[PDB]
Amino acid sequence: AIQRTPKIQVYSRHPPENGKPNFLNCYVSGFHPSDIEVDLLKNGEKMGKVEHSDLSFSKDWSFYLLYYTEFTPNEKDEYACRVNHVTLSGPRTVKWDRDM
Amino acid sequence: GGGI
Amino acid sequence: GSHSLRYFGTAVSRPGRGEPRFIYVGYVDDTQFVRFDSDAASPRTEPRAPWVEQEGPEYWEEETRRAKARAQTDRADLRTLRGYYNQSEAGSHTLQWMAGCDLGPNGRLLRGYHQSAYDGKDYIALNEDLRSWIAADMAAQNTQRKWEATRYAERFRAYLEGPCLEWLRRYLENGKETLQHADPPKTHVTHHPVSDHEATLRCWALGFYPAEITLTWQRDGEEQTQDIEFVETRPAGDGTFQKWGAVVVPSGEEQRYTCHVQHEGLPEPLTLRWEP
Ligand code: NA
Ligand code: NA
Ligand code: NA
Ligand code: NA
Ligand code: NA
Repeated sequence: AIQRTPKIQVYSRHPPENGKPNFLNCYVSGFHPSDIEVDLLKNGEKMGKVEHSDLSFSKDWSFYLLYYTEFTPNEKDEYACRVNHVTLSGPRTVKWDRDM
Repeated sequence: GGGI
Repeated sequence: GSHSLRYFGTAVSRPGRGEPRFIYVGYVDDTQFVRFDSDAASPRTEPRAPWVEQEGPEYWEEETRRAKARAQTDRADLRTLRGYYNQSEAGSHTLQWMAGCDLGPNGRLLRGYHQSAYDGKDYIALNEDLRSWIAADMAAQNTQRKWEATRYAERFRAYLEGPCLEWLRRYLENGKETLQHADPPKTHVTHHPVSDHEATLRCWALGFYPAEITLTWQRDGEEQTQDIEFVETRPAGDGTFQKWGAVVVPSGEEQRYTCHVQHEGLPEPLTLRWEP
């Protein structure tokens, strides 16, 4: 067997503009086994209405999933992605950075 | 396959 | 182009809590078009791309039949594998498979695939010649002997040589307006000061399809391997992909640096720079 720690990227579908509706993405990839908990956070609070892709995997058999939800960025709100996985000791949180 |  | 039809499957045992979870997906090139998820009340193989929705009731009946037969066998296989490796009755295990065909620019079978993995490790794969198997260990060697005994390689090759390609051509035609359209990357370079004497140049490629892309940095025409970060190509969520590459440079020397992007949607390799 082999267990793999998820990679995590948080980003928007389109270049962000304050007041312009968009999609907030959390891409978890390269993990194994497949059970995983992914939350999108708005000012630290869990967002509802988060959907995700169907479970798939890459050539090394590690899984990837896209989690996404509608959002409208503004100058005041902070966004993050919080991930739990058997390989992780406690949740791992990655803050959204508008330049990445 | 039809059975591993 | 050189297109592909491929199916992927994940089966996860849940011992003591019922049946395994089976999640199967199908792709043409980098575009998903069907799924089957055993965790619905009456699970069905379902469309996930608009251009397959036109297939009639019989298609969906047969693909649901196929999915359920596959799940039946995956169930049995998870059982078998637990025995092969003398593993405990407790504890979840994962079986994965993948199979499909590549259509060659000459309209014939270019390559075939049929591979399986257990708990994240290669288990057994069809050789590139499509005539024989490659077994990772002594347990997979037992599978290999059974699949030779039922002449599975020849039977699966007939699927690859015929219907796999037939259906792939039909999908490519029905979705030609998206599947056969190479969406070029929209590209630009952003500039982010890191200190009073250094700054990060980040080169963006956005909205491209298919996923294959190259994006590199050069300084005075030489490939840059220091002071860099590249992110792996990632889905935008709309069917296209993103990638970026960043380099930390001395302030005032930005114009020595060029980003180089190559993609099926770009007639020439693209050379870009930061444009204040
Ligand atoms: Na989950
Ligand atoms: Na954990
Ligand atoms: Na092409
Ligand atoms: Na396209
Ligand atoms: Na090109």
